[PDB]
Amino acid sequence: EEKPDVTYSDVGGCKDQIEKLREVVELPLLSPERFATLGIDPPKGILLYGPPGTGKTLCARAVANRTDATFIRVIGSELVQKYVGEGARMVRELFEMARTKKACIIFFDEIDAVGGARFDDGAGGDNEVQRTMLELITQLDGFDPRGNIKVMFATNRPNTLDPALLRPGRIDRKVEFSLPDLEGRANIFRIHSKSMSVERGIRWELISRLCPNSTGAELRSVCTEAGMFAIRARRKVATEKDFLKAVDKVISGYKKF
Amino acid sequence: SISVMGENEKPDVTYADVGGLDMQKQEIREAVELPLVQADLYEQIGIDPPRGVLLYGPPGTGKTMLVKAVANSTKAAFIRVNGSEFVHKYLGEGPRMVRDVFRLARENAPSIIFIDEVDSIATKRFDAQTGSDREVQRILIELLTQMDGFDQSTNVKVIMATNRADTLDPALLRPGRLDRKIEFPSLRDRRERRLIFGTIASKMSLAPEADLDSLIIRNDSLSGAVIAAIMQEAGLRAVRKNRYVILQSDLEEAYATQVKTDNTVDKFDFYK
Amino acid sequence: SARLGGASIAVQ
Amino acid sequence: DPLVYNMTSFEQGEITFDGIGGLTEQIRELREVIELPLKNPEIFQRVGIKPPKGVLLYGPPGTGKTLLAKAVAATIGANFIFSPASGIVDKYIGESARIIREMFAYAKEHEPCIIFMDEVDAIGGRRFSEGTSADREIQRTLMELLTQMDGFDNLGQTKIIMATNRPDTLDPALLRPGRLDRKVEIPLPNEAGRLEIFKIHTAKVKKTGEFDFEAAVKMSDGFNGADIRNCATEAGFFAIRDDRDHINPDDLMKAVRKVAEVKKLEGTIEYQK
Amino acid sequence: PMVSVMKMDKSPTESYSDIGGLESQIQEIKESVELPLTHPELYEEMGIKPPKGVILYGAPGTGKTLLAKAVANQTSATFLRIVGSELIQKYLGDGPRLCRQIFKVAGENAPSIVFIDEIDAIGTKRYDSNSGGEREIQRTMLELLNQLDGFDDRGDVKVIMATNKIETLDPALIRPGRIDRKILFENPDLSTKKKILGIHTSKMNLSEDVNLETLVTTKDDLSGADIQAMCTEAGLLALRERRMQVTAEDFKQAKERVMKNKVEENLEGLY
Amino acid sequence: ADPLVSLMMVEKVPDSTYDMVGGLTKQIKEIKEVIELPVKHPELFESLGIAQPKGVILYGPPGTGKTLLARAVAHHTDCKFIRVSGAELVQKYIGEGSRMVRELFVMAREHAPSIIFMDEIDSIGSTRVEGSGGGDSEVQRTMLELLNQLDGFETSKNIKIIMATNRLDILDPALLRPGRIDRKIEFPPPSVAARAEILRIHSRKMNLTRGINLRKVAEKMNGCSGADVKGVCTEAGMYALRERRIHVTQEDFELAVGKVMNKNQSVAKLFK
Amino acid sequence: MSGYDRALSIFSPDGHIFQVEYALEAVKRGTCAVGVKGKNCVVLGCERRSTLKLQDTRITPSKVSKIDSHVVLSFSGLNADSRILIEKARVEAQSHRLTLEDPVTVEYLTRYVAGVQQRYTQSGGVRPFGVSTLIAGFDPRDDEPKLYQTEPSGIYSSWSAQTIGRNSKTVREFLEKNYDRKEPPATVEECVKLTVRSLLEVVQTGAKNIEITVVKPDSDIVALSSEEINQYVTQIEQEKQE
Amino acid sequence: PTETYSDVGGLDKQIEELVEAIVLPMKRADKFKDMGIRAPKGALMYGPPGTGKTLLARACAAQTNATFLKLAAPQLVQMYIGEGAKLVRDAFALAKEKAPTIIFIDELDAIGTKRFDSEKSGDREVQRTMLELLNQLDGFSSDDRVKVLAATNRVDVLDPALLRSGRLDRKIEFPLPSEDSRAQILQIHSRKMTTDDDINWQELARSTDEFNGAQLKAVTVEAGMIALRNGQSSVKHEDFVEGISEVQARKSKSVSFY
Ligand SMILES: Nc1ncnc2c1ncn2[C@@H]1O[C@H](COP(=O)(O)OP(=O)(O)OP(=O)(O)O)[C@@H](O)[C@H]1O
Ligand SMILES: Nc1ncnc2c1ncn2[C@@H]1O[C@H](COP(=O)(O)OP(=O)(O)OP(=O)(O)O)[C@@H](O)[C@H]1O
Ligand SMILES: Nc1ncnc2c1ncn2[C@@H]1O[C@H](COP(=O)(O)OP(=O)(O)OP(=O)(O)O)[C@@H](O)[C@H]1O
Ligand SMILES: Nc1ncnc2c1ncn2[C@@H]1O[C@H](COP(=O)(O)OP(=O)(O)O)[C@@H](O)[C@H]1O
Ligand SMILES: Nc1ncnc2c1ncn2[C@@H]1O[C@H](COP(=O)(O)OP(=O)(O)O)[C@@H](O)[C@H]1O
Ligand SMILES: Nc1ncnc2c1ncn2[C@@H]1O[C@H](COP(=O)(O)OP(=O)(O)O)[C@@H](O)[C@H]1O
Repeated sequence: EEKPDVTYSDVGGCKDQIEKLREVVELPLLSPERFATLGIDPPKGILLYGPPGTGKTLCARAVANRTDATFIRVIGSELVQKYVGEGARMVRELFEMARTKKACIIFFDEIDAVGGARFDDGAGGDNEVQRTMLELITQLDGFDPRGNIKVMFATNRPNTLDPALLRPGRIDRKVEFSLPDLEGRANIFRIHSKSMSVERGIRWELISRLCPNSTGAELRSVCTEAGMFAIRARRKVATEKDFLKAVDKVISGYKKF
Repeated sequence: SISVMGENEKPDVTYADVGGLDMQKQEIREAVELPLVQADLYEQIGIDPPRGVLLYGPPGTGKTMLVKAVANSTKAAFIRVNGSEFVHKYLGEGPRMVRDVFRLARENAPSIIFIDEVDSIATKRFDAQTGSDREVQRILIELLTQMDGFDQSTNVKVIMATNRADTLDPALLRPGRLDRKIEFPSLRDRRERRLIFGTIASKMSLAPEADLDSLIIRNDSLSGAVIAAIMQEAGLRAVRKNRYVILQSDLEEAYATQVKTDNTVDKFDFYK
Repeated sequence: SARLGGASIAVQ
Repeated sequence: DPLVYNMTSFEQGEITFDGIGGLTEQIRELREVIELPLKNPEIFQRVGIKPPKGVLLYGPPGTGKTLLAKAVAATIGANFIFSPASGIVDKYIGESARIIREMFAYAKEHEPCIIFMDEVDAIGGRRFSEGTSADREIQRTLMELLTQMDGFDNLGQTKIIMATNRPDTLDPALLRPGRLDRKVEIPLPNEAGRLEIFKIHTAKVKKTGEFDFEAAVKMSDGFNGADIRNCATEAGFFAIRDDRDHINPDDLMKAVRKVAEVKKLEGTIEYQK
Repeated sequence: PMVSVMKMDKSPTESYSDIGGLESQIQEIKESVELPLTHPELYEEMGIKPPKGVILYGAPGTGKTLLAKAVANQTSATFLRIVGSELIQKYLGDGPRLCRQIFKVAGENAPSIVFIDEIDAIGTKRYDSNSGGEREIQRTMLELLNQLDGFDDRGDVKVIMATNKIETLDPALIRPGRIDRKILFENPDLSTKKKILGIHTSKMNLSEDVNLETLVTTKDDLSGADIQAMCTEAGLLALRERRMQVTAEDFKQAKERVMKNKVEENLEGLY
Repeated sequence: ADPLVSLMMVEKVPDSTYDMVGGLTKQIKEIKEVIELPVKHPELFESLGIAQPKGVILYGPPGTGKTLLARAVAHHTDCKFIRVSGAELVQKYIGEGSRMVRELFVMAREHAPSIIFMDEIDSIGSTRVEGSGGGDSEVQRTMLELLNQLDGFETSKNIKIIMATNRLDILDPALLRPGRIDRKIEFPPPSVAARAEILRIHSRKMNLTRGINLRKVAEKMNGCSGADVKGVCTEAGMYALRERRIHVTQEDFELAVGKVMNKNQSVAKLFK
Repeated sequence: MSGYDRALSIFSPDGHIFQVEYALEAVKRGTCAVGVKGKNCVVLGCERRSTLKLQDTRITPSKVSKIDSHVVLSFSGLNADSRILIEKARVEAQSHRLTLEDPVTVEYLTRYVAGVQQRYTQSGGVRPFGVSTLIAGFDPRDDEPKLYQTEPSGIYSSWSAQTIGRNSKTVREFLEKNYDRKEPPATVEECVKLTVRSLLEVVQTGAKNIEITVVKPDSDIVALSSEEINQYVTQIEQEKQE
Repeated sequence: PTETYSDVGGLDKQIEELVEAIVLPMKRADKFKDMGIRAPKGALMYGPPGTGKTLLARACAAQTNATFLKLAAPQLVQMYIGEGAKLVRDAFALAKEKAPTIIFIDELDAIGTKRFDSEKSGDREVQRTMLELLNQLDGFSSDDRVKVLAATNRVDVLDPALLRSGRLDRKIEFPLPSEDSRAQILQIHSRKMTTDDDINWQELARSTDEFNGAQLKAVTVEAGMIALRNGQSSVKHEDFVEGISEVQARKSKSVSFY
């Protein structure tokens, strides 16, 4: 909760949103005086979204370690939609935990089936799903403008979520995330396949040339399949061509649907 | 459990309260009740009995009624059923509703059942690309086997009724399941209308000082249900003038009342 | 409970 | 279901025929047919009639048919139900149609009682050979109605009336007489037929001036049968806006002229025979 | 307790040299499974997790099952044969709880894994779920989708499955965090087909020697499995004999026959 | 101990045999080729060590001679036989369908050897699905596997199914294959010589007739079915029964044949 | 669609142009073929898909197709489109011979018929040539052997051997194994037993199906006799004895 | 808050016209209720999002005060619902004790289902409950200064129940603004933050194109931030230029030939 331990050096990628997520995490927290002369406390609370596993999670995690920030692990549909009694009762206890706590952040995920669609008045319906949703909306604007706490949400799909609760003043922003260019594809072999038995002096862009539009976390599997062939040789250590044989298996060997 | 009807009610009509279609008033007889009554005479020759039939035609023409007098004259067990209730909210309620009716027939046999309309649940293709419209086909398949699968019954068979006779599968329309089909056309032939007017008219009050051939030959392209309306409306051409028994000009005042709407629908701007 | 799932419906 | 146990709201309440104009003969064509079985049924047995079963209306909308659909309630004192031909469908097949059996029986358990049914063009199709995966559902929903009024199940001492703004597209098998034994068209009337309808509103509210109709109604060759209740109130709507709470024939003119062109910009769409 | 009869312990028959002669994938499970547990330190020599899971592509009547029949002895360890139809219940929560327990025995059966088939009952990327019922079916997915990956420390397990068509059905559940890879079967090559069938009839007469090498051809895209049918259709044709006697023409009469039912296209444009 | 209830379908044969199934003698010859092997020299292919064939499909147009074989074959069984009629879609409590089928074999496993039967799984047959359709497709998904990879070492061991349908070209290709099936055999309409037999055989019990050559009727009548001809064999009696001469004639066959299709009947030959 | 640039014009977001890769995705459904150049000879080969012994054997419209004494053409896939390229090539031959007073090269020929297709896919109201072809033969008074392969996108690329159409990838790997830029086959019969042998994987020993020519210096063109072929079809199979 | 009537622009034309349709519901029963003539019992109306209809709605309650509780159909969508449909019917006799307070429903009815058939899912309980709460209700010309109502996205899609169009049909499409309007709106959203006055919105007023009212609130809230994105206490006013296009971001990536 108090340390994710994941850095900017952990992240290659597009990287650019983080200096924009370096906006509201600091000046409310450190220095509104830069903007006190014009519209003090001008930011109020933001959101994230992107396709699955584009570092949308890892991004905010990349900064909770910074600022001595202290976030949560009771997240999304996992631990509050399934074993359930008086979800807001935890939230009252949550803010009761958080009412005076400092250098801490809310954040959670999975919110498609949580508060994204309102059931369209079907599928059997659920009320506790909403009350604990609204119970936040009660606790939301308690002291956040004059206070110091922040708020961050996440989605695989923002417009798939609920736009009903988007009454501004309650909400500020939703920032996007997509796949990176080759350079974001470049500095990730510098960490992913780093931690492996591999030869040195190896150019790691030709693979980047030859893996177009694609997210990051699969490269972990490309690494997982990369280190598979000195094996297959009963040899020891990774070449670069081993990637090329692997990239053949996994992109055009995957695009078939 | 599905139902059955005896003498709580009946349709309260007769062969004599109907007329015309006389060749159909005997083909139906030999299939249904004569086998039920007079059995040995053809079991002298022991051929398998003909069985339940179909009967189609344009809307009306007694496609639904002819049952009603023979129903009154059944001397066997009988129903009051149509087609578009076999469906149910759940899935297996439908087929489960219908397996037992033959058991109900067989539990009460010899007897026969009926449908007023079927074309909803009988089509050519047994369409495939929807979770719904197969579950109707299952209602089709099940009778299609319960009709003439293994060891069906002594009974005669599910009597159809439609407004149309092409939409539906040949697998149902073939011997052993629908050994007779019947047409009910009107055509306005003069051999019969000169009765059935009189049939409908003789039952009802009528002035014996009045024309009747003022319209028969005068009109030649007619149906069977509408005609009740004119000699229904003929009475209503009277009481509006608080008349207590009809007059001759009522029919002439009625002739174009029900029929004469020949053609005015966008004549010039039809095709040209 | 005293039941389980089963249903059917149109699509459009 | 309980939904059948909800529709019935004003089964009796009398809003009589004096509050209507233009239709002194249609009602002569209709007071004839309905009430007589339900007043003096032995006449049709005095004379030998298979009595009627079924009527409808047609003509463009906003015209006064629904008033007639209820104005008969005043004459009878007997029962009535209101219901559309739209709020029937749902997901679960048959549930839409089962209701139809639920209700005609519900008529039989308390009568004299009859039925109304709006906007039947939704249930007013020609049974197609080809179809979608689902549009045939309403067709199988329909024919229950096609059955029950004249089906093997005999019927008596109840009545149905329906209405559209689109007589075409209908399955002729419905239009078989016996399923309904007389038709009628309610048109936009003539000026005088449009003139009783004009004054009934003045007949209630505080009139002040003389007639001043025949030239006002010279503009009345455009209206429908129902935009005038708007017009009637619209005069006092701003006769008063000058805080002049005693109306005049001075101010309606600004209204009745006004309505015509705001009505024009999306009017005269179709007429349906 | 509930799954003791579901708990397989059978010792089936099938093996290599009972295989028909695939080679190009016989290894890659031993990659997936064997080299992991045979010598998992090499994972550490590479510094990795040796992989998890596998799905089979659409190869209906190709051998999409038989490797499960293969491994059953070469496996040299415990195993399960589960299948998706069993999962579903006359009651509501009694199903998904099953998945939570059956891994414990799998925990108890440490060097034990499973084959699954028929998962097309489950893998479905359309969850409007108008009812209350199939919401459970979604609930039948979640806990398992959870129980799979919610389990870490797969030092020993290999939770794998297979089907006949995926490209329009299964979710976007795929993630190396959950499922790694996916390996394909499909129709064979000629020399692939050549390995198949004398080995079958190796346990059979061949009264006479009938140069099967010219019997078949790559142009006729046979199934992989109309050929044991071929091998027995002819003895059927000797079942249309008193002679228990082998003949080439019998095979000739068979492929002419069975392909009379099989499809054929128009060479209209001579394309 | 004793088995589940819904398997009452294990039951005795109806009245039928291989005299009343004429014409298609080579077909029926095949359908015991799958039967005589494991029984009459089971060790033919077993001690030759060849392979063990298993169940089959037989299709064709409606009313061609499928079902009577499927029942009459049981008459000459020396084994055990069962029945279905589409009841496998008892789909409320969805899993019960899967329960229903897994029980269906283990019982037969208890009672094996036992050939078994299906009819019109055209209902169950397809898999192409995008947004709706499930709730039965499980039950095809399971039986397909119920024969393979869990019991497959002995699943189709000694149980020897068959299957009878129409429209083989709409359901899955998964099912027809050599896996789970052997011979997509086929019932066409008859030949001129076939139809004589099939007309001669429902003609048995009629009367002490005379003055007949009952084949030229077949020359009056093209390929229609070897199933409907009982139809024209039927009303020939009725037409004479209609006039009480229990004795019969060729004249009526000339009539009744024309009764059926001349009424069951477009010059736009733009083609050559 | 006079003009209209229907979808031939519409590039892809990937970059490709749909109807072209579609074309030679269709070409592989047709009869294979093959070419080889050895030391002094050049060789070609095709097949006849199996008929019912009715496909008229005498005057079949074949795959080899002359241009002059010293050039031929073989192709693959579509056929109605093949017949015009064969025409508006040899047209230019009789023309080139005339207005330059000397015959064609081959590096003049493949440029044309590989450039023509580009106009039938960079114009309006035109479908491409759903076909792929190759050229073969010598230049005048020169021992050098040449064959050029060309395909509907409009590119021509020389070779030493190559195959087009159906199951080529089942074949060409056999040829890269045996054939080598090291060292040709010696002479005619060497190329052929090497040539034919490579087919056999898709052949079901239909010697009738396959038809062959050669090409030699001084334009000694010829097609060969089924007996001369079949007596290679067998002795090569006599070598199978292991 | 108790913001003014306007807060929106210079739209005196609608509002000074509109509530004339609400004076009689508000008051004037002396001869109105002595004339007994028609009374729109909740001026339900329309206009897709982008407008200040909520503001025109709520600011009209600046004169007819109304407690801040206004709950919508997404409160009426739960499991085995009807207690929510109980709530709505009790909602007015509740408020009918003593209040000109009037809540504001909001309806995107088929924003969850399709409309391939015009015969539509006019939602279950709203279509039912809206009747009784509308049929059996008067305002007494005092302590009922307005009449509770709602609004929707598009007036083409509804199954008009009894009196759904009988009397309650007072309705206007809010005409989207023009350049004389617009520049004075965005002025409002900078009343709390001042900047370099070198370029007025009147300078911008010709540069606008296809801008509805709500999203214009997404202009200075960012462009006020895009200045202090570079920490200038003196707010610049060209950050609007490169921020207005952030409505959709333009995918501006290295214009090659342009
Ligand atoms: N030939 C006739 N003899 C006596 N009455 C007739 C005749 N033709 C029509 N009718 C009258 O017209 C009505 C015809 O009803 P009918 O049985 O034709 O319903 P239907 O329209 O055929 O039913 P469906 O629409 O299901 O086919 C009867 O009520 C009967 O009074
Ligand atoms: N190369 C081969 N080696 C071994 N068996 C083969 C080979 N080719 C075909 N077969 C045959 O193919 C059949 C297996 O088909 P396949 O495994 O694809 O279906 P299945 O997996 O049993 O189907 P399901 O698992 O869905 O029930 C077996 O009967 C087997 O004899
Ligand atoms: N060769 C024959 N000999 C005697 N009767 C025959 C013969 N062929 C067909 N029939 C007749 O045809 C009927 C059987 O029809 P068949 O079984 O072909 O259709 P079905 O299978 O019932 O329909 P479905 O295919 O939809 O199940 C029996 O009544 C039988 O008398
Ligand atoms: N630029 C990057 N640097 C490091 N890891 C990355 C990068 N881009 C993607 N990833 C990978 O993407 C994954 C993000 O997972 P996560 O965001 O939690 O999934 P989801 O987006 O579905 O919640 C991580 O496993 C991480 O390794
Ligand atoms: N003839 C009429 N007399 C009085 N009011 C009428 C008349 N015609 C229409 N109206 C007005 O139309 C409204 C409803 O009429 P209705 O019967 O529903 O016609 P429609 O069905 O065409 O809408 C009422 O407000 C009523 O005042
Ligand atoms: N003409 C306008 N002038 C000022 N603000 C406006 C205008 N139109 C919309 N807005 C802004 O939009 C919001 C009000 O929109 P609202 O009426 O609630 O529309 P919706 O009901 O569709 O959300 C407020 O934040 C307001 O500042």
